[PDB]
Amino acid sequence: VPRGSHMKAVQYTEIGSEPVVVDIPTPTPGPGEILLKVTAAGLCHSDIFVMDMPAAQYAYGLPLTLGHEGVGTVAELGEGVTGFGVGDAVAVYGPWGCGACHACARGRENYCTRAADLGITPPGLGSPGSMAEYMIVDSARHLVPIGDLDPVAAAPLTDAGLTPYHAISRVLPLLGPGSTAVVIGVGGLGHVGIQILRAVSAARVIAVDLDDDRLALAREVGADAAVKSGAGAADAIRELTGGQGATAVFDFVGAQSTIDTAQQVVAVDGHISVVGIHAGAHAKVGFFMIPFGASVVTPYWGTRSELMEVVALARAGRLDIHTETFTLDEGPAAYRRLREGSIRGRGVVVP
Amino acid sequence: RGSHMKAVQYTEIGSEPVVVDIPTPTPGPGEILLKVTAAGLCHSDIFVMDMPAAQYAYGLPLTLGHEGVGTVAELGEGVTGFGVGDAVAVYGPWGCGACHACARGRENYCTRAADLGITPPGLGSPGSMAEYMIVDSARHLVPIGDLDPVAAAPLTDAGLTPYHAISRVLPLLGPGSTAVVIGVGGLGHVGIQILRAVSAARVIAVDLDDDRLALAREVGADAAVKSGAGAADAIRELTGGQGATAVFDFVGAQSTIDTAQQVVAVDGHISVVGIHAGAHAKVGFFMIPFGASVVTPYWGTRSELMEVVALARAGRLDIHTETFTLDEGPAAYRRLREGSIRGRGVVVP
Amino acid sequence: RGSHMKAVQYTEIGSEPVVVDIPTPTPGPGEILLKVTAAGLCHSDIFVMDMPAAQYAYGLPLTLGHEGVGTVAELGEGVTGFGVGDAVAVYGPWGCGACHACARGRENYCTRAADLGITPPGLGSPGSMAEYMIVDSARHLVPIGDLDPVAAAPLTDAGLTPYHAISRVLPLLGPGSTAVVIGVGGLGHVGIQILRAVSAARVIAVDLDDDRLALAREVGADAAVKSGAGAADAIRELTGGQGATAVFDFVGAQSTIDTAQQVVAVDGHISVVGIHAGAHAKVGFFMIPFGASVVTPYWGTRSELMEVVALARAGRLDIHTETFTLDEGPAAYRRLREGSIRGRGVVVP
Amino acid sequence: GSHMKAVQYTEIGSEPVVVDIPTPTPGPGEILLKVTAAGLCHSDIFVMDMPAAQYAYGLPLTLGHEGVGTVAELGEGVTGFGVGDAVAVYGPWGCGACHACARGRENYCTRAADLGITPPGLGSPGSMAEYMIVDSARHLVPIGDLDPVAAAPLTDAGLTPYHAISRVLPLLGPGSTAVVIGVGGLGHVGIQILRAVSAARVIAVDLDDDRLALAREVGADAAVKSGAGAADAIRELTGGQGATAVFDFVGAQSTIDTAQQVVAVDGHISVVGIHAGAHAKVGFFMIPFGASVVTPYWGTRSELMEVVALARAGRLDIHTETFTLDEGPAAYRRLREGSIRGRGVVVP
Amino acid sequence: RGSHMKAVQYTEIGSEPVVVDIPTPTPGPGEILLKVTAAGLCHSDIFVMDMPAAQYAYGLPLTLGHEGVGTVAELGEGVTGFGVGDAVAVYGPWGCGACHACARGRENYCTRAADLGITPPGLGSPGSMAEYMIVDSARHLVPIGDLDPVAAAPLTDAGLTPYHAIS
Ligand SMILES: NC(=O)C1=CN(Cc2ccc(CO)cc2)C=CC1
Ligand SMILES: NC(=O)C1=CN(Cc2ccc(CO)cc2)C=CC1
Ligand SMILES: NC(=O)C1=CN(Cc2ccc(CO)cc2)C=CC1
Ligand SMILES: NC(=O)C1=CN(Cc2ccc(CO)cc2)C=CC1
Ligand SMILES: [Zn+2]
Ligand SMILES: [Zn+2]
Ligand SMILES: [Zn+2]
Ligand SMILES: [Zn+2]
Ligand SMILES: [Zn+2]
Ligand SMILES: [Zn+2]
Ligand SMILES: [Zn+2]
Ligand SMILES: [Zn+2]
Ligand SMILES: [Zn+2]
Ligand SMILES: [Zn+2]
Repeated sequence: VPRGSHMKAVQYTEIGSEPVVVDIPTPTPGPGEILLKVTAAGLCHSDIFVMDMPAAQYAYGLPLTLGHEGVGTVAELGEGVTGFGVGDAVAVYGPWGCGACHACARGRENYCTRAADLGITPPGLGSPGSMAEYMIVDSARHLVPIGDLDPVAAAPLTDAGLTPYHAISRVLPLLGPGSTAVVIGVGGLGHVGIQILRAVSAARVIAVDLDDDRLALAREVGADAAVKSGAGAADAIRELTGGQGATAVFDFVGAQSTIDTAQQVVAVDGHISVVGIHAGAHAKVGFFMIPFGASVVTPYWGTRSELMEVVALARAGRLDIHTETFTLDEGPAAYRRLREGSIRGRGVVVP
Repeated sequence: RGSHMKAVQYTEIGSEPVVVDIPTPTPGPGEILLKVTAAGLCHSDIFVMDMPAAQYAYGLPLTLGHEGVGTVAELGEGVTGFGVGDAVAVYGPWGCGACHACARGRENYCTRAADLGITPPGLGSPGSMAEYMIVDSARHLVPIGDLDPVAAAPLTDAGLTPYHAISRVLPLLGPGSTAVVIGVGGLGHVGIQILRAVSAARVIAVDLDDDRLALAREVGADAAVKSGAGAADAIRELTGGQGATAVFDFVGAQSTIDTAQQVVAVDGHISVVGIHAGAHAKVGFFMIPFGASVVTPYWGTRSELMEVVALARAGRLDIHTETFTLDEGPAAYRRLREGSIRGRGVVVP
Repeated sequence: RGSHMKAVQYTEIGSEPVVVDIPTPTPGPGEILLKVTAAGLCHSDIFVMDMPAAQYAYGLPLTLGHEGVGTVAELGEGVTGFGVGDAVAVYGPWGCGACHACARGRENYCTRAADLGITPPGLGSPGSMAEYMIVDSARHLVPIGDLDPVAAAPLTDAGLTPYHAISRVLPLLGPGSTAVVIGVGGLGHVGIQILRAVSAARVIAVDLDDDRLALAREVGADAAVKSGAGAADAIRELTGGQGATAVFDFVGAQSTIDTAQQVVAVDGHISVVGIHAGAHAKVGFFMIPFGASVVTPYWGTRSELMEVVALARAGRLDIHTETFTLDEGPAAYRRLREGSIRGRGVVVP
Repeated sequence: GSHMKAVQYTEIGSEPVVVDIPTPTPGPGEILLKVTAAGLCHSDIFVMDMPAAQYAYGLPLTLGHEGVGTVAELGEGVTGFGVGDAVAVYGPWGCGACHACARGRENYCTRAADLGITPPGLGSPGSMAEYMIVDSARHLVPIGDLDPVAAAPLTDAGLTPYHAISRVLPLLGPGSTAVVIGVGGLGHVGIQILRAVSAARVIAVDLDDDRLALAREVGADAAVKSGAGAADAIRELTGGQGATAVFDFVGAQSTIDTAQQVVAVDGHISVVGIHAGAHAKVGFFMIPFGASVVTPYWGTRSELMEVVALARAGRLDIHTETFTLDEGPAAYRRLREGSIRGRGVVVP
Repeated sequence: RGSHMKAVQYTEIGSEPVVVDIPTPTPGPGEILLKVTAAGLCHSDIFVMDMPAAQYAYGLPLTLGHEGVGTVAELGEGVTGFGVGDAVAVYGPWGCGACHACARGRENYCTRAADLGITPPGLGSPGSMAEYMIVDSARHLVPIGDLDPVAAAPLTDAGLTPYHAIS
C-alpha cells in the first residue's frame, strides 16, 4: 500500500521540545529495503529518555520519526527482496547490526561490534521510526512474521517482551526446578518477565515492587510470592527462600537501591541482570561485596531468534501486556501521558 | 610412624608463623592420612594473616597450607579408591557433597559449606604444611601419578584458580578472540599457559614489571603492554580498537578493574580474580559495554582440578618453584612478604 | 530391629520372584541402613528376568527393586549429613565417585563402575523390595522431606530417566519447538509433564492405546497421534511439515525408531529411551536429517534427581500409583507382565 | 503451603501492605492458629503515626491485636486444645510468673517491659495474616460456636470497657449513676456491659446525635451532647448529686474536664481514651473528695472469658463491617477517615 | 491390621475373575466389618458374568460372593446388637427397611430397593470373596453360633432360596 506521496508522522524536531505531527514525503524502498504500512507503533519510557537528552550533548539526529516498537504489513518490496509477500504481517526487530561481524553471524545482532562505527541506529532512535503511516526497513533480516497476531498486542513485545526475554535467556540453564528468580519492578518489563519465567522455566518467582497494587497483580500473572521494595526487601526475600539466596535477580528498575537488594539476595554462583536504567546506578562487583561466582551484566534488547521466540509465546497466548490505543494525531498527547505515568503497561499508536 | 610431627602454624593474631610440635593425627572412619610430599605458599596465606585482631572470631591455632600434595599413608575405615602409597593432590574448597551445587560437580560453590563450618585445609582446617595431614573425604583426592609433588602443589591454586576463571567463559574464546590477562604474577603466568592449551584465543598480557612482560611473551602471550593510565589505549591499538572478548584481572586493583572496563568488548566478560579489599567493578548502563558480564570466581571445581593435573602431566603447565624445608616455613613466609619469590614457594618435608 | 527380613528375590534363571527370608543387613563404615517405605517395579525388571541362562555369569540371588524410598534406620560409622528417620530416595545408578564423569555430576556415566563391579540396587546389588536396605554411600541418598514415599518411588526412574533424556537437549526446546513423545505408558507420561514444566515447546503424544492418548492430553499434550505406519505423516501434518525438534521414543521398538527418523527435524534430536532387544536407529547419510543426533540415555544424574524431586514437591508431577504389599511382590510382577497395572506399581512393607 | 499473605507495617510513615511471608511453625509450647477474623482499631493508627524519631526496634510487623481463629497445629507438649477448636487470642501477654500474673492480672505484668513481652500486633506477629503463632496455651480462650466476626472486636472493644467497669463494679448498685463519654466504639459495648453486670443509671454523652439515639436503644437511660454545656446537663439529670462513675472513652482534655466536674464524692473516673497529653488533675478542690482516677489497660484473662460469656448469651452486640485480607491496607484507609460503622474485621 | 487386603473381582466384561489386591474397607456409621470366614460360589455368579456389555447394570470392579459368612471384626459407630468375633451369615437381597414389604420381613421384595440403588453383596455391592467385608446394617447379619462357616456359606442361597420357594 505505498499510495500516498505524502504521509503523517510524529517527529522530534527540536531539542527539549515536545514531539509534533508532520506531513513528510512517503518513502520509497530502495534495493534490499522493504516499505511497511504501519499497523501499530509503541511508546516507551525509553522515548522520553532520548527526548530528555540536553542540547549540550547533542550532535546530530533531528528530525526524527519516533517509535522503536514497530509492527506492520508488507507494502512494497525493494529490488531483489524476496522472502516476504505484499500483505505479510511483520514485526520490526529493533537493534540493527552490520550483518557481517562475528556477533551478527551468531544471531546476536544487538551486540554488533560494528553498528557503532558504521552509525547503524535502530528505527525511532536514529533511523526513521514506526510512528508514521509507512516505514522503511533496511533489510528482510529485520522482519519477523507474526501471522494473525493482533498488531496492537505484538508492538509492545518488540521491546517489553524481547528485552526481559533476552535477560532471562542469558541464564535460563540455571533456572531449573528448585531455583528461584527475583523480579524487581513489576512495571512494563517485569510484568512480561514473570509471564516468561513461567513459560520457559520451572523456577519459583518472587516479585518485588513499591505499590501494594503491583504486588497482587504480580501474583495474578504467575509470581509465587511478593514483597515490598525497600531497606527491608532483602530480608523479606531471604525469609521466603529459607535464607538460601536467589539463583537469579532480574532488576527491571535498575535503581541503586534495587541493585543493592539484588546483591544482598543473589545466590553464590547466581546472576544479576540490571535491566532498567537509572543514570549512575551500578552494581559493585568485588570480593565480599557480592557472593562468589555471582555474575552481573547490563544486557541490551534481544536477538532475532529471541524476538521470534517471543512472538511464539505471544501467539500461544502465554504473554499479555496491558495495551492502551492511540491515534497518529494524538501522538504528542500520548507522549505527554507517558511523562505523567498515566498509562498502565504500554501506549500503542495505530495509523 | 611416630606420634609427633613438625607443623607450621599461625598461632597468635598479627604474629609471624612458627614451627611447632603437635601430635600426629589418626584417620577417622571415612578420612585419609597423607605423608605430605609438597606444601605450597602463596600471597593468600598472607592476606589471611593480615586480618586484624578486631575481626578475629574462632580460628587459631591453624596448621597452614592450602596447596596440599602427598602420598596415601593410612586409609581410615571403609575408604577405598586409594591404596597406601598413592600420590594424591588435596582439592582445596571442601563442600557438603549433598547440596544441588555439590551434585553438579561445583563443590567450590557449595551453598551449605558456610553454614556447616566446612573450611579448606590451611584456611580453617589442618593445612598441608606439616609432616602429615587428614583429608576428610576421598572425594577430595586427585591422583597425580608420577607427577613431581613440588610441581603439583602450586597447581592446586595457581593452576586451579585461573583455570576456573577461564572455563567459565571458554565457549567465548574461539579463534579470532582476544583475551587480556592483567597481572602476570603467579596466577597470570599459568593463566596464559592455560589459555594457550585450551583455546586458540589471542593473549595480550598487562603488568607493571618489564621483566614480567618479557616472561609473559615466553609462555605464549602474543603481545604485552604496561599496566597504568595508558594501558587501555595500548590494548585497543593492539586490537585495532576492537576490544577484548575476555579480561582476566589477576591483580584486582581498582586501576586494573578500571582498565578492564575500558577494554572489554560488547557482550564480553571481566573476571576479577585478584583480591584488593574494596576494589570493585561498576556494572551499570553506560559505565560498561552492554552484555559484558563481570564476576569474582572462587577457586575451582574438582573436575577442573583433574584437568589441570592432566595439562601438567602432558607438560603444558609450568611454574617456577623454590623449595624449602619444614623449618623454613617462617623464613619462606618472610621471603614471600618481600616478594623475593619468583613463581611459588613450596615446602618439602 | 529383628534378625529376619523378607525380600523379593530372583533366585534362579527363567524362574519367578519369590518372597524369601534372609539376614537383616548391618551398615558398615560409610554405609546407611534404610527402612524401606516404597519399592517401585518397572518393566526393566522383567527385562533382566527374561535374560537366558546361556548368557549368564553370576548375580544370583538378587533382591529386586531399583526404585526405592525409605527412612534412615541406622547410620554406619563416620556417616554424617543425615538424621535417623529422614525420608530419602535412593539414587539408582551408582558409580566410583573419583572418575572425571563422577566428579562432574554424571555418575550414571561413570567410566569405572563396570570394572569395579559397582552395580545399581535391584540390578546386581541388594534392591529396595525388602524390609531393609543398605545404601553404599551418603551421596546416594536424596532428601524427600514429606513427599509421599509411594509418590516418590517411581520418580527415581520413571521421573529421573525422562528428565535426563530431556535435560540433554533442553536448550533446543524453546518457544516454537515441537517435542514428540512416543509411548505414554509410564515413563512417557511423566515426560509430557516434565516438558510442560521445564520448557515451552509443543508436545505431541503418540501411542497405540486411545485411552492413554486422552490422558496424555490431560497432563499437557497439545495433540495425539496413533502409533503405526500412519504416525509419521500425521505428525508431519501437525507440524506443517517442518519436523519435530526432538523425538523421545519411550517405546524403543524398531517401528517407533523408524517413525522417529521420519518426523525428526534438521539439527533435531532422537532419544531412544525404551529397550527392545535389537532395535536401533540407523544414523547415516540420507537415512536421517543432517545434524539430527541420536543417543540411548542411561537413567540420570544426582542433580537431576534432586530437580525431579523439586517438581513433585511443587505439584508438577503426578504419576498414578497402585500399591501392593511385600508378600504380594511376585503377584505384582505377574500383573506387570500382562500390562495389567495402571501406571507404576509400588510395593510397600 | 509454606508461605502466606500478611498485612504488615514495613517502614515508618508508610501505609500497610499485603506481603508474603513464611507460614510460621509452632515451637514446643506454641500453638498455630488458622486465623478466622482480625479486628482493626484506632489503636492500630496510633502506632503507625509514631515518628521514626520515637522508633527503635519494631519492623516489620504483622498488625492485628484483635485475633480469633482455629487451632491448626499444636506445638510440642501443648495439651488442652484440639485441632479445629475456636479460640480468641488474649491480647496483653505477660511473664506469667510475677505477682501480678499469678493473681490473674496479666495485663499488669511487672516484668513484661523488661522481657520484651509485647502483645500480638503491637510488637509480636499480629492476627492480620492467614495463620498465627500464640506463645502459650494460657493465651487462648474458647469461643465455641460464637461467630468469629462478632468475637474478634470483643478481644479489645469488649475486654477494655469491661475491665474499666469491672474495677469499680461494687459501686454501681441500684441508685448509682454511670456516665459514658464517647458512645461509638468502646462506649457502645460499655453501655451494654453496664446493663448486664449492673443496675446503674446510664447517661450517654457524645457529639454525634445519631450515635446518641442508638445509645438509647442499647440501654442508655438518658443522652447529653458533649460540650461546655455537658456538665450542667448531666448535673440537671442527677439532681446535682453527680455520677458514681464516669467512663470516658473519648479521652480528650475536654471530656476529662467535663468528667471532673460531674463525678460524685467518693466516685471514680476511668480514662479509657488515648489523647496524647490529655490528663486528669487530681488535687484538693480540683476534684471531689474520694473521687479516684485511673487509666486502665486492656483486661484480664478471666475478664475476657466473661466477655465471651456475655456475647454467647447475646448480651453484647457490636456492628461489624467485613473486609478481606487483600483489603487489609484499604480498610486501614477507611478507618483513618472515620468512615467505618463500628468495628472493622478482616476475614482471611 | 492390614491396610491392604486380597479379594476376587469381576474387573471387566467378557473375561474371567482375577485376584485383585485392593484396600481394606472401614465400617462407616451403622456398618459392620467382618473377617470373612467363607464365600460361596454359585451358577449365579457366572450368569452375571455372561451378560453382554449392553444389559449388564452393576458397574465394575465387583468383589463377588453373595454367599457370605464371617466374624465381627470391628463395629461401626452406634452399632449395637453384635460383639467382636461373633459368627454371622450375610443376608443377601438388601432392602430399604422402610417400605411395607420390608416392614413385614420380606426385604427380598423391597419395592424401593431398585429405585434407591440398593443391591445385594457381590451383586452390585462389595461381596464376600475377600479377606474383609462391609455389611450396610446389623439387620443383615444372622448369627450362626458354632456352625461350620464352610457349611453355612451355601445356605445363604442354596438353602434360603428353595426354602422361600417352598415356604
Ligand atoms: N535493558 C535494555 O536493554 C532496555 C531496552 N529498551 C530499549 C532501549 C533502547 C535504548 C535505550 C537508551 O538508554 C534504553 C532502552 C527498553 C528498556 C531497557
Ligand atoms: N579468586 C580466588 O578464588 C583465588 C583462590 N586462591 C585460594 C584463596 C581463596 C580465598 C582467599 C581469600 O579470598 C585467598 C586465596 C588463590 C588466589 C585467589
Ligand atoms: N533408558 C534407560 O536408561 C531406562 C532406565 N530404567 C532403569 C534401567 C532400564 C534398562 C536397563 C537395561 O535393562 C537398565 C536399567 C528404566 C527404563 C529405561
Ligand atoms: N485504654 C486501653 O487500655 C486501650 C486498649 N487497647 C489496646 C491498646 C490501646 C492503647 C495502647 C497505647 O497505645 C496500647 C494498646 C485499645 C483501646 C484503648
Ligand atoms: Zn520501547
Ligand atoms: Zn555486526
Ligand atoms: Zn595458594
Ligand atoms: Zn554443598
Ligand atoms: Zn524402574
Ligand atoms: Zn566414576
Ligand atoms: Zn483494637
Ligand atoms: Zn508477669
Ligand atoms: Zn449362590
Ligand atoms: Zn423396602
